[PDB]
Amino acid sequence: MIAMVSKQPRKQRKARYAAPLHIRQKFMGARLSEALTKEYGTRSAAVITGDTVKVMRGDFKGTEGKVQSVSLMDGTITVDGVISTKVDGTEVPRPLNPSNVMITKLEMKDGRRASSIKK
Amino acid sequence: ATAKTIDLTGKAVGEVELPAVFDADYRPDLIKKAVLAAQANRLQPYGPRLYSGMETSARGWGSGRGVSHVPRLVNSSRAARVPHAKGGRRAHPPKPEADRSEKVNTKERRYAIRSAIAATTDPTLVSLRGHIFEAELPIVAVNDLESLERTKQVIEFLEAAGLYEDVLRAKYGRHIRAGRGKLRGRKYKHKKSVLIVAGENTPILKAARNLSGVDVVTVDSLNAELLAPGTHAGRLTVWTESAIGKLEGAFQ
Amino acid sequence: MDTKKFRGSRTCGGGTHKNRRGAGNRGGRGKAGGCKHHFVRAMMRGYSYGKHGFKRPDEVSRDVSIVNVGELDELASYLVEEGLAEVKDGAYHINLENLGIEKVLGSGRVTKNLVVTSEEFSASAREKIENAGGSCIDAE
RNA sequence: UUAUGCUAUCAGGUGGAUGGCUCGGCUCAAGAGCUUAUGAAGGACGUGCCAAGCUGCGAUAAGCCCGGGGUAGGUGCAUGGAGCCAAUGAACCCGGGAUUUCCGAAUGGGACCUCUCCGUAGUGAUCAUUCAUGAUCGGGAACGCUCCGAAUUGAAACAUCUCAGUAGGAGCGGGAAAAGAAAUCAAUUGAGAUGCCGUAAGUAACGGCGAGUGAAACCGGCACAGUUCAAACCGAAUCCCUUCGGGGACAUGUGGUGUUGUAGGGCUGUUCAAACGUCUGGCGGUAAAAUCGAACUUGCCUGGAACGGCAGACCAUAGAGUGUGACAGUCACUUAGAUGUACGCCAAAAGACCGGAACAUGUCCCUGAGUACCGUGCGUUGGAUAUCGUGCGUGAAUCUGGGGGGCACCAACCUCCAAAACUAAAUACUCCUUGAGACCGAUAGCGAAAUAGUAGGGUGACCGAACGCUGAAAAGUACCCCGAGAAGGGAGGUGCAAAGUGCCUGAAACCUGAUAGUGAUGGAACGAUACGGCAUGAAAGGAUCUCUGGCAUGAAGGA
RNA sequence: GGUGGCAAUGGCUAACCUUUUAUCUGGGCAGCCGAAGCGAAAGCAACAUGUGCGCAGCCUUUUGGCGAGGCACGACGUAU
Ligand SMILES: [Mg+2]
Ligand SMILES: [Mg+2]
Ligand SMILES: [Mg+2]
Ligand SMILES: [Mg+2]
Ligand SMILES: [Mg+2]
Ligand SMILES: [Mg+2]
Ligand SMILES: [Mg+2]
Ligand SMILES: [Mg+2]
Repeated sequence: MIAMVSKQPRKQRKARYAAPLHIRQKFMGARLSEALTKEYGTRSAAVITGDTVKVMRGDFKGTEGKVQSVSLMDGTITVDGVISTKVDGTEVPRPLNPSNVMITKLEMKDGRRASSIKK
Repeated sequence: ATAKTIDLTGKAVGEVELPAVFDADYRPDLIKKAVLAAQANRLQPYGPRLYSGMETSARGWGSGRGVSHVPRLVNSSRAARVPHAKGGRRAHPPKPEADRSEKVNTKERRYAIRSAIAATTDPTLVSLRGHIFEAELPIVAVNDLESLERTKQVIEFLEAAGLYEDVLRAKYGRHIRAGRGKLRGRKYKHKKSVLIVAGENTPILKAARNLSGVDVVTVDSLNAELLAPGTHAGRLTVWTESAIGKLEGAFQ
Repeated sequence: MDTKKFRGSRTCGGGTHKNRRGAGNRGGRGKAGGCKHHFVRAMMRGYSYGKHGFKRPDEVSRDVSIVNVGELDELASYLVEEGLAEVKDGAYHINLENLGIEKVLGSGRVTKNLVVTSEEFSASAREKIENAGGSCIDAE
């Protein structure tokens, strides 16, 4: 959250970069599928490690898969099948920004997830 | 003189007689004076700190050492406090106690504003300011425009009046400026398209508030900057009947 | 001054660079040296030495506000239009106590019958008022 | 094969300018404004699995517990190995607690000893008291009040003056403080507390009448507020503590009445009725994290990477922005707008509490003392014989009274009641909070884009830097060869691009090599002009342009 | 000084109110300057052209006429 109380770019970037962990939970959000937003009452939500998502921008457009990892600090999500191959040859997973992905399937292992999407 | 009243369909449905403010002469110089005065009056003081480069205790070494005579630190040779030493005070920097504001007398400022208002009727200057439109000036509208509460209705009215082209030009010519303006909060460089002047505070103020490059104001808050931004008269202004009826002695 | 004009001229319109140093290139600070080396400038600008006269206290001294009979005669109709005076029997009855003026001086001519009442009239103002058929009355 | 060299260009090294970016700085505005013996701020030392600096915390030691928000990851600046914590809801933010070593107001004694001695276990000093208990001590960016108090400098010297009641010092102190309800200002008749703002005004006034210094009243505004004691008369009618038994203060006066000027109050009588104020109350506002909040991520093209070009579809009380692998209203955070909100803050209705205002009355009573005033000295002031302060000396009167009305005294007239006391708001400042900017953009802006008052310097008071940038993603160079080698080099690969670990672009100075010209007979401001040799002349320069001739007209001149 | 506004029935407003957050619109007649000067002060108080010449300009038998501003007198206020 960064309001129009302040419109300066430096203030907004400082509020984003020094934002606490409870404000960085909202950084992980992404556009849902059309079906999910139609059946959940909100236009988007936050992506958790495990739910199937599809990267709709970048080198891995349309590659659905499972979010293997997420860091709240850097705001980076790593997708199964969206990786990089190093000089060693081992497949190191790639971090993609959560805005780049679009959620297709949810992950309802958390009973609190229903109240996290809305209200 | 007189104009026509155009309803929400865009067609002219009645002849309106313009007030005596509209038949004023064209004065680019007084328009420029009012514009520069308002832009100075909106300014803000700045300047360095009270002792920038000056809180040092440095003293010169005198002669006999082969170096220059500038002030240097008491325990090292590094120069300080002079405007040409590194880290030294800015010789002649801006002061926060400066008074950048200008002044125009109320009679000549009102004459400048009336000159700007007369310029809105003139098709040559309005089309000579980059405004792209096919309506016939002046664009006076019936007072139903005050009480429309959604920007789609504003879009329909501007399309009907032949003024949506300039709104589109404002939206899609709105372009990033160059230099240090972006970092200090001025990223985009904007355009002026449409000026709506309702008779009183109505929901059209919230309606066309989000139109790209479109300013809406009551007749009371009709400074000359709105009527002629950047010292150039010829803003594509949209009035109403209420603004016309509240304008007989606006600036005299 | 014009800073951008002298970028390159070194001295910036000052002649020698030994000019424009401090108070010595002006002959002291303020209006100093008015008896020794700025005597003629003191004469030219009014700084010349001396005291002359006295002052009465401002609480007792008073500067009256004046108006000439020509001004009253040639805009008395503007007084009757404005409401500061009226016309009785063809004689413009004008009181000075409400217009703020307290003395009347006979500069100019009088034509119409002005019934002027004021604090004090000059002798020629009285003469010019009474020649025209009007009258002067001292008002307390 | 001309070395040492010279000049111009090119490649590379050293280097870190320019350009671009920036979580920092500065300035202005708006809010809010004290904390500390219930042990602060500040400091020393400790504190992490591998932890050196900074930051946080204190032997429960980068933490512990509880209520609220948030919910899927967390384990600081600083995404390393191995573990740990978390769906018994952590991390994180708001609120309330716990722990909180030593010093420090530091306070049981003591400090060249941040520790040490006595332990009889700590209330050190000064104070109030019923000797139960309580107050003061230190810090706070500036502001506020009181007192003390220079010189440079200006006068073109310099002493009165100015600089200037400035700089500095001592005491006190809060969110504001001081001021404050006329012994006032006026002028012939008026106004009606104070502060601050504008103006009066560079005027009056002061002054080697030099330089300079320099108000107030009237008036227009911000904001509006009036009262309490001493005393007359009454006389313990009271006030504080408490174990509710009682104790203490007080007749050297607790308390009631009373509080002022065309005089007021008391005593005598009469008439009306009771204003403002104190307390209870919390209807309603305000109020913590925080909640919701529109509509594209559609086709082709280039691209590593689309926010872009060409087409296409929508939102706009919401086109302010920021991030996102490039220009984003429609991807995320958001934004206009609606919400929730404990403790606290304000708070009107509805009630209880004491009562206030006039009338007539008079040989009656009270109404602030080393005070008002005066002489003299000094400082200060614009204050001039006419500012205020206070050192010494003097020193009244009591309503049939006293003061003022810019030298004094007399008279008239006008105006007020001192020497006792309180009093919001308007105002001032910025540690802190938020916003904004024709501000700076890294040698600038704070000194510090903060492992910055740090490294470092000084015995000490104190002085005081430099250091920003990989890439979209580490994909941070596998394997092989040389090398003694975890150095380094080649080959090779990741990367659109080495941008190849202070790594973006990567200037010049300086250094190394190559190319062109010249060069071991040669004269110097390194160049200007003209003519030639050598090399280049792809782009951006010419194509009736370049070279060589004939013909026509040919000014000045003229064989 | 250059450019402008308003202009003897003059000009400007300052603080401040209005801010829908520093803009701006409408107010704000206190006050400053001009309007009468001379004089230390008390105090007194003037020309709304009486006259001559004459540029631009207009008219004109092209030499003259009228002539704003300009120049030179006359008259008047006050101090000595
Ligand atoms: Mg600096
Ligand atoms: Mg000279
Ligand atoms: Mg001097
Ligand atoms: Mg204290
Ligand atoms: Mg007081
Ligand atoms: Mg002084
Ligand atoms: Mg928006
Ligand atoms: Mg710096």
